[PDB]
Amino acid sequence: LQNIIYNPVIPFVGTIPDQLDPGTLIVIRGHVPSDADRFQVDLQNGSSVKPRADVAFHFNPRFKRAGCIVCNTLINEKWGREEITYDTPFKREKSFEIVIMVLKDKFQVAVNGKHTLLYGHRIGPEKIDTLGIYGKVNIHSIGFSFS
Ligand SMILES: OC[C@H]1O[C@@H](O[C@H]2[C@H](O)[C@@H](O)[C@@H](O)O[C@@H]2CO)[C@H](O)[C@@H](O)[C@H]1O
Repeated sequence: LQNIIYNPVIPFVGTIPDQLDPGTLIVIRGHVPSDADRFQVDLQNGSSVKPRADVAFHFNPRFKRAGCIVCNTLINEKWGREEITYDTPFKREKSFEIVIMVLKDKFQVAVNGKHTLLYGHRIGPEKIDTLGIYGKVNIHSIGFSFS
């Protein structure tokens, strides 16, 4: 892996040091605290807060009740149509590895070595230059594999 970041402070907002071309991997290892309600990994067009940076891919594990993962896109401060995955591999008090693979028409995400979901591009992946991680999560490392 390339351009590795260790033990970042959350919230983390960092520049992605190269293009997200097809085959590019974003690898995030961490653990979920016992009191987690939710956390999110956001692939963003910049880091503006006013107006809020568009979020090409919002990947949002939620932990209340049975749990789920919500995915969405934010364009001009409006959320689009949510895509919900009910078969969530995340658990409070457990470590994880998220691998996001960028493909031509979509993202593919695997967690703990098992395929989890797909998310079709709504914003051109060329516009993504920023990785945001927010919420109740502890991140051990972030790494990239650029194609
Ligand atoms: O879609 C991603 C965003 O969801 C927002 O919450 C939604 C909620 O998921 C939905 O069920 C409904 O109640 O509308 C809410 C407001 O749009 C979160 O606030 C936001 O952080 C994103 O996760």
